[PDB]
Amino acid sequence: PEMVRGQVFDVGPRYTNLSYIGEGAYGMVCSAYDNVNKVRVAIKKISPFEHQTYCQRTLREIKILLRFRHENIIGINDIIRAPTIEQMKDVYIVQDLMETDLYKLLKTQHLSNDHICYFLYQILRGLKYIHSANVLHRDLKPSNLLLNTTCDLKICDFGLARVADPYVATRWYRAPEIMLNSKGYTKSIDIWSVGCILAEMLSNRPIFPGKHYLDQLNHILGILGSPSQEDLNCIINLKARNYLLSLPHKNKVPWNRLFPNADSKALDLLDKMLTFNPHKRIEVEQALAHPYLEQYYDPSDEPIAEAPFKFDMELDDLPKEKLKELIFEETARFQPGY
Ligand SMILES: Nc1ncnc2c1ncn2[C@@H]1O[C@H](COP(=O)(O)OP(N)(=O)O)[C@@H](O)[C@H]1O
Ligand SMILES: *[C@@H]1[C@@H](C(=O)OC(C)(C)C)C(=O)CC[C@@]1(Cc1ccccc1)C(=O)OC
Repeated sequence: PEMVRGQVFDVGPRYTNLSYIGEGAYGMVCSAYDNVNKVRVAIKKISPFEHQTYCQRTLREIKILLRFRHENIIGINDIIRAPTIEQMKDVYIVQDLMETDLYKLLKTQHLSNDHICYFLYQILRGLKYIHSANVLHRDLKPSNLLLNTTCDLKICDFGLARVADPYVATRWYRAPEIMLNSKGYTKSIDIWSVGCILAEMLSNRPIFPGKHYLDQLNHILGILGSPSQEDLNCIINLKARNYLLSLPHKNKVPWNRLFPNADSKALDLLDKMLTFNPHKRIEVEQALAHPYLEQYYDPSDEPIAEAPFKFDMELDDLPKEKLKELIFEETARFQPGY
């Protein structure tokens, strides 16, 4: 079997000429050559079966990405694993090869307004499809937005997704109702994340950083100002509402004071995405029709999912052995003789 940095990478003979790209907590990603289709691919080695949480995320990612088909969402081309469940210790997910992600890009590039608009449109175009399938991504952030060699943006990493029904490292893109531990979240939490990403494209700085939720919440309240009673009522948690009502008053910082050189249309849409009240937060289809994106907006070319999930997976209490069986069955379509 082929080897990369002393690690087994058992994807031959179809996939060869592996090159290390990076690694996460329980896997390694390489580029490779598909000798059968004569194309360059990415291959993610996943080894999740010793931890229930990794199995959860692996199953969700596979189930969702296999059911999605959209230009602005990463696809799965192939999945390699052992022919018997007892021998399956790793799963190799073959994907289109991307060149970078928005996180790395913002480390070195100050984007022009035109390119910010281009990226934002592609994010929202993909998000519209995701939400039409009744799915919340729940982990949108620059590092989960990949770009290929022709500058096409694809949303990736659906391991934290859920079907909509009202332990990550980077929490700077999470909506305030999550920090406040509100009862039921909606599609609006993804819109907030997109607002955070837009702000970071305009300045190359996170807009709401912080060491913890309390700190991050203060950053948010310092920019948006103190919420009104109408807004507070959307926080189901009574303790969170009492807390907020006890804080000193904060005035709203005008967006042009923070982003003095940004397109005023971009700031108007930013305002609608980063509203405290999730019920008043702009929706994906409304964001696409905002004047800031009028150069790109084309509903006839912005497709939706054929059949939404509306099928809460309910994996949170399944033992990792049950989850491994589900992952075995879900990957069986890539096995000869299925
Ligand atoms: N389809 C892909 N093409 C090219 N590079 C890819 C890719 N999917 C992931 N990568 C890269 O491989 C590295 C690890 O990816 P990942 O498995 O998702 O780890 P993580 N902790 O970022 O969530 C990242 O640098 C990521 O950009
Ligand atoms: C492409 C994008 C980019 O980094 O592309 C790769 C191939 C990943 C290096 C950007 O950084 C900005 C947008 C992009 C495509 C583009 C070109 C002209 C007009 C609009 C969009 C680019 O090449 O910017 C210079």
